[PDB]
Amino acid sequence: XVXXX
Amino acid sequence: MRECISIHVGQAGVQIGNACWELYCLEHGIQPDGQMPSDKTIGGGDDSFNTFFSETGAGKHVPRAVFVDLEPTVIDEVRTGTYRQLFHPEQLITGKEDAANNYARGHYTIGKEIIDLVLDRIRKLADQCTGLQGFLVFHSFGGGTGSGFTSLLMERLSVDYGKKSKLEFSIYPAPQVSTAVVEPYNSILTTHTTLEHSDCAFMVDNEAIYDICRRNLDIERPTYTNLNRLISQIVSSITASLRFDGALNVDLTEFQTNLVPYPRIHFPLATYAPVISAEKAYHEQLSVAEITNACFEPANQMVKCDPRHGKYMACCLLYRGDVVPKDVNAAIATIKTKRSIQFVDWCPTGFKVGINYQPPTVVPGGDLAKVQRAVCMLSNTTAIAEAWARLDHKFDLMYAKRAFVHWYVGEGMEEGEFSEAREDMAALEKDYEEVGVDSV
Amino acid sequence: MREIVHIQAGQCGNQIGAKFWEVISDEHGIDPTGSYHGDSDLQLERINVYYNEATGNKYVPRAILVDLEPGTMDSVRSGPFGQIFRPDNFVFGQSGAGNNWAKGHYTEGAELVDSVLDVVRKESESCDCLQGFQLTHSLGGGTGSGMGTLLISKIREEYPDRIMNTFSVMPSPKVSDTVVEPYNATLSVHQLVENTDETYCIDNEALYDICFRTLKLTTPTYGDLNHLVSATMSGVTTCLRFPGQLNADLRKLAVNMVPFPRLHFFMPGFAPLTSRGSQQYRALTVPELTQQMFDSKNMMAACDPRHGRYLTVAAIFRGRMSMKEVDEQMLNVQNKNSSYFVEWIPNNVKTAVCDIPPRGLKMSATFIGNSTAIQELFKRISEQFTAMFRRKAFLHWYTGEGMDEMEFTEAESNMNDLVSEYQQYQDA
Ligand SMILES: Nc1nc2c(ncn2[C@@H]2O[C@H](COP(=O)(O)OP(=O)(O)OP(=O)(O)O)[C@@H](O)[C@H]2O)c(=O)[nH]1
Ligand SMILES: Nc1nc2c(ncn2[C@@H]2O[C@H](COP(=O)(O)OP(=O)(O)O)[C@@H](O)[C@H]2O)c(=O)[nH]1
Ligand SMILES: [Mg+2]
Ligand SMILES: [Mg+2]
Ligand SMILES: [Mg+2]
Ligand SMILES: [Mg+2]
Repeated sequence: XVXXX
Repeated sequence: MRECISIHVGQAGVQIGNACWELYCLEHGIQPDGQMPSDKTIGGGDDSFNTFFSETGAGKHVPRAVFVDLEPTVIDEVRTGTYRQLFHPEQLITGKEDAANNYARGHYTIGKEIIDLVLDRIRKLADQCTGLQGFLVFHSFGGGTGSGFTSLLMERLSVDYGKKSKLEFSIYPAPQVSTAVVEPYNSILTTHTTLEHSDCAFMVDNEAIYDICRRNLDIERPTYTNLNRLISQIVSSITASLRFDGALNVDLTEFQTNLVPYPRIHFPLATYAPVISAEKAYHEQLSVAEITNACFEPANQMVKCDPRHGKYMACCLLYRGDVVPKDVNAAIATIKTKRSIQFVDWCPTGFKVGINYQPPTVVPGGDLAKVQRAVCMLSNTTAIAEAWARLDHKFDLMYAKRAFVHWYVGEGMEEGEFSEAREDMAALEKDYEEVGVDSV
Repeated sequence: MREIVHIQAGQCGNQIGAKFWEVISDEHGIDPTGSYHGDSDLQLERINVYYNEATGNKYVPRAILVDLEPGTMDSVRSGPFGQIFRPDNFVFGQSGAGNNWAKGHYTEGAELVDSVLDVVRKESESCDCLQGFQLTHSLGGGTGSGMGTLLISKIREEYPDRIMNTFSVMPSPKVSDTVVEPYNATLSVHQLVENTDETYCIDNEALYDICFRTLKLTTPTYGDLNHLVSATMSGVTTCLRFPGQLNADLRKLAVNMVPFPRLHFFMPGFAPLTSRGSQQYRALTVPELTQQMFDSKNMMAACDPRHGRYLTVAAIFRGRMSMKEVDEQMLNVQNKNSSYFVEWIPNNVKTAVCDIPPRGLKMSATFIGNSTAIQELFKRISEQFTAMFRRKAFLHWYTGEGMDEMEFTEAESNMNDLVSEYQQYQDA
């Protein structure tokens, strides 16, 4: 699971 | 900060080193004379590429590397080659007489004559580091230097640097391009000696790379230059997280955390995609979804093992180029559905992913198509143990008759050192079996 | 009981810490340079709680930024409000913690902890009357988890009569693929049961599910997850930041919320749930704020409150509304779902109403529940933990830093006790 502001 | 020193031992180590640093230069826009027009930080820098490259007043970007060989022919070609200006002469260290495919000569007879000089030059590089991360050691399993001297150096490095990380890129022997009958011997010896001195070792099976070059690139009889150029792309993928940085980038040490459940189980399986010719790549673009699928096709593995018959202990995906989180997440969802991929019961099943938006480049006159996006999967599977098994069997057949053992004894080794090394290998195969068993 | 000292440790800690200051600064009418430019005077009444004053009457956050790598803090300093923070209150190393609790708590972090406590001490002397500290951090990493709990243990030693508050981000495989996070979290929990008075259990499993299911974000980002945390943090501290009657300081909150010293792990909820893209043109009715704020969908902890019982509840309503109607709907839930509230704590639901609403909303409701259903969270981590520990997996990362298997067994044991303790009072 890829999650950057 | 977080500098990484590369050490290239022996012919394989050096020649692979050439391919790698050539490729690195092309990736960072560094000319063969070390100059880098992009870098405005003259004489210094804090950038991501500075972990592999130091800078000088002249504006010259110098590889944090050392090339060592007990015989000058191979390194001499570097000294006179296209990228001769890239290095400082003290970084290219040669002997006169090689180890004659003899581990004993590499570790003892010839190796002892040069080990201090090498360490002195390694030390001089370490002094340039604001915060050394560790070493990368490129070597062959089969060569006398690649096996014997590498073990000696790794042992010495454990002493002189304590527990700073030491990663291996080890060339596993293949009959199609084997140079010695005793490569099984050298392999088991170096593996045993280095095992407790290496934090993580990426095995490159030449037969696998030979196969991939023949199959995917339609190269009739692959040369070292062929294998190296493919190997370099893979090494580049693994070190991309160290040399570039973006929001979606995951440092190699983070992958390392997932990949090594026990100190001895530190041999990840590499699988790279897409390996495709320019002819096939024309008018055919490969999606994030497509390349991700290839990582689970054993034809694209770097070692000839069968993960299907084994169990998974970790899965990392090192993406580079045109890759977005959305597509990756959907891609793995597919594979979670379209494959089965069994994990051991004591590990979680998530895939640790990293992304570097910097796309893969290719060396001129290269065989590989220039693709928009690529991926390297690092997996910790019990199947890797197959590699040890094939090699341990070859070893067993010769040692049973003590074949060739006299060339080793004559240089100073003992039969005990052989049986000892072989017992460690038996324990390692046993270990790789233990982890696969279900819990109670 | 006046000044609060804020601390934020690690990547997660500094990100949510920054976002928290972004939000309340806007609510208190403080700009990035630190000058005041707001309408109402309610904004400056209890401004001294979280901010210090300087020459030119500039307002400086009472915040200490901690990390073992310069990454996030360099980004925060070049963030929106980056220049607001006291430059000297940036305390960072270079080695990093490598998502390792041991590195954060025993080796790499021990090498830096003393320097941080110097900044804590300097801020604590500027205080006319210190309440205590609020820490923001994740339990899944190394710095915030390991070094954070170390700072707590050390701070409790210098200020044992002060209140220790925490916003602790619980890990979830739905958000991170790092395998060792259950180790880090279990070790941290042990520290938190012993050395905090109040802990807001911000669960990344909840924040993700909220973002994906309710807010319909197919690829949730940290910014999306943090928008929820930021909203929660604003609401939970509203009773602290503006003039109020209920739970107006950390100790009073603790006395109302904590019936037993170890059971101080709160379940935060919020309504209306919002994304940075959501429009929110239609303000909700008071009944709607209430039905949602008690709805599991709005809980930030990923626990089903119907599986346990509420020991205590604090409810905070914001915006101009019928304070009459607030009481009726609040009394309605209690009387409707009376079975889910323990009978041996009469009137365990307390309510406050602040007039100033949060940024972008006219009507908002925040929830703070000490539910026994929180055990489901600790049960989740405990299982992820044992799955690995029964085979002693990945322990070499920790033993290499000097730890021993026994210290894991004790942390595992203590958190199993916590779960059982939460279960003891659920059947009372
Ligand atoms: N992939 C790849 N493998 C190589 C290359 N050069 C040598 N090898 C492999 O390395 C093994 C032999 O070891 P070498 O590295 O050539 O020997 P060495 O390290 O120079 O040690 P000595 O010559 O015995 O002192 C063979 O099995 C080769 O297949 C190379 O350039 N690329
Ligand atoms: N909500 C949220 N969680 C985060 C963020 N950064 C990291 N995390 C979580 O924190 C854990 C990793 O800890 P991290 O703060 O990165 O490590 P540290 O720097 O050593 O404290 C993982 O479980 C992440 O999901 C963030 O910005 N927001
Ligand atoms: Mg040679
Ligand atoms: Mg530079
Ligand atoms: Mg990180
Ligand atoms: Mg140090």
